[PDB]
Amino acid sequence: VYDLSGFTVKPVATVHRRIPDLPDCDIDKWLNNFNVPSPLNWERKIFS
Amino acid sequence: SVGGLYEIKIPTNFTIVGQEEFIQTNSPKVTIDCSLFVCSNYAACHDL
Ligand SMILES: *[C@@H]1O[C@H](CO)[C@@H](O)[C@H](O)[C@H]1NC(C)=O
Repeated sequence: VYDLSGFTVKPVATVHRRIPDLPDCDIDKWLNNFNVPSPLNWERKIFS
Repeated sequence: SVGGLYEIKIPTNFTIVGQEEFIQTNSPKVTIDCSLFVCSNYAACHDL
C-alpha cells in the first residue's frame, strides 16, 4: 500500500480586498455641480 | 519471642478490592507527507 501524493485542488479564481487608504477624488461630484461659472469667473479646484 | 512464640496479626475477615491498570499498547499512527509539509505545492521549494 503506497500513499501517493494526490494533487492539491487548483484555485479557479482570485479574490482581492484592501482598504483604499486615500479618499476618492470625487472629481465627478465637483464637475456635476450645477452652479457652473462663466469663463470670466472660471473656478479652480486642485485634486491632490 | 516469648516462650518460643511471636506476636502476629492474622486477618480474621477480608474483602476483594479491585484495582484497574491501563497499559498503553498502541499510539496514533501519525503519517507526514514530507514534501507537502515542507513545500506544500510550490515548485521552487520542491526544486530546492
Ligand atoms: C466481615 O466484614 C463484613 C463487612 O465489614 C461483615 O458484613 C461481615 O459480617 C464480617 N464477618 C466477620 C466474620 O467478621
